[PDB]
Amino acid sequence: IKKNFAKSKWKQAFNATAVVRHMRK
Amino acid sequence: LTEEQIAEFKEAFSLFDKDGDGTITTKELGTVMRSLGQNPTEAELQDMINEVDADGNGTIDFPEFLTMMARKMKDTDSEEEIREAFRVFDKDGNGFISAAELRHVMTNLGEKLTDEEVDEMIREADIDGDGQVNYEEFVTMMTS
Ligand SMILES: [Ca+2]
Ligand SMILES: [Ca+2]
Ligand SMILES: [Ca+2]
Ligand SMILES: [Ca+2]
Repeated sequence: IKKNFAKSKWKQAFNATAVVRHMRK
Repeated sequence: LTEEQIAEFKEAFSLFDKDGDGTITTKELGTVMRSLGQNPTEAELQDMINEVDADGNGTIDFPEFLTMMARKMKDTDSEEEIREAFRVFDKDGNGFISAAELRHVMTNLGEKLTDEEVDEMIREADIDGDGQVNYEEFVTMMTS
C-alpha cells in the first residue's frame, strides 16, 4: 500500500460525515 | 475552489455515488446516512437533496456538490465538525477508534477494505503507538 493511502482514505470517510452533517442542517 | 480541494471533493463525491453514474440520489444519500447511525425518512432525504439541487432534477451532480462544499467550508464550525466526525467512528464512545471500529464504519460506507488497508489506516494515524486512534491523532490526520 502506498504511503499516501491512509491520509486520503481517512479524509474521504471524514468528508462523508461532514457532508451528511452539513446537509441535514 | 482550489484544484486540490476539487480533487478531494471528487473523491468524497465518489463515496456517495456508488454506481458511478455521476449523480447522488436519495437512495444513495440514505444509504450513507443510515450507515452513519441516522434514521432519516424518505421525506427528509428528498428535502436534503432539494436544498442543494440547483436544477430541480431530483439528484445531486458533481457541480451541485461542489457548490455545497464551498458553502460548508465557509459557514460551518470546523472544530465541531471534527468532533462530531470522531464520535461517528468511536462507536463505543471510549475515546479511541479501534481497527474494528474503523473497519465497521468503512464497511458500512460501502468500502470493503482489505485487512492490509485497515492496518495501514490505523498505523498511519497512530502517532503514539498504542494501536488505536485517539482524538488528537484523529485531528492531526484530518488537518495536516
Ligand atoms: Ca449515483
Ligand atoms: Ca440536480
Ligand atoms: Ca472506541
Ligand atoms: Ca494511538
